[PDB]
Amino acid sequence: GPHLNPFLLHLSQMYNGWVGNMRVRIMLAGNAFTAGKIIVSCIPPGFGSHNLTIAQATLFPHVIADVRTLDPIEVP
Amino acid sequence: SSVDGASGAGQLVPEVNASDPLAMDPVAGSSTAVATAGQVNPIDPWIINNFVQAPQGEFTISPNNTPGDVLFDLSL
Amino acid sequence: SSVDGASGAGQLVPEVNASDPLAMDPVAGSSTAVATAGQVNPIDPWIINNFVQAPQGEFTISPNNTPGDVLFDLSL
Repeated sequence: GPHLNPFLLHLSQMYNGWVGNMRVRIMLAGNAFTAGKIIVSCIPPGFGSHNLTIAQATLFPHVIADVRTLDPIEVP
Repeated sequence: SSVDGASGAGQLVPEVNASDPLAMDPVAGSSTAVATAGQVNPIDPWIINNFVQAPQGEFTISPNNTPGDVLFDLSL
Repeated sequence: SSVDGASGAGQLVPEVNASDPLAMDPVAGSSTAVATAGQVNPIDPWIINNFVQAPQGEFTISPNNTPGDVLFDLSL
């Protein structure tokens, strides 16, 4: 939604509709002396807000990143 | 989907597992039932390649575990 | 001149910084002043490429520092 970006948000108040894709970047700050992974799942609209298991989170189109990653994780 | 920390994992851990092949021949799939099953029901191609967390998806190894302990027992 | 420990740093730390380009167009240099400045004074070519420690050349990060703390503020 436009609300994710203050610029867009400010603009939404001038137009009455929208369509489009955003690009998301997750950036982690870790040493080479750490370990652990994170998982981002893309949940389609019309699903529900019920809580999930990490196992279930895998069932959605996902991205699993290791904490040591230097480069930002981009997810469409 | 899968992002192993290879990039920042240094070279302290092995990436791929080097192991001799399975002492076992390949087994046939549906080809068998085609002639006698009443129907041969195809499944969503999207399920066909997504590695999803199995219901028996978790296990844990600890220094309390002793060799021989079963971590998981999967039946086809 | 610069010798990063890449050779013996193992692969515990990231060599180069992977980052999206600066959201900003390039700016013109002297070309502007040429016509109105009384003189356009060239500088020693040896200074032109030597990365030397700026007078505001040091800063320190510690676990006492909290995000938001300014490490340095350089004005052109």
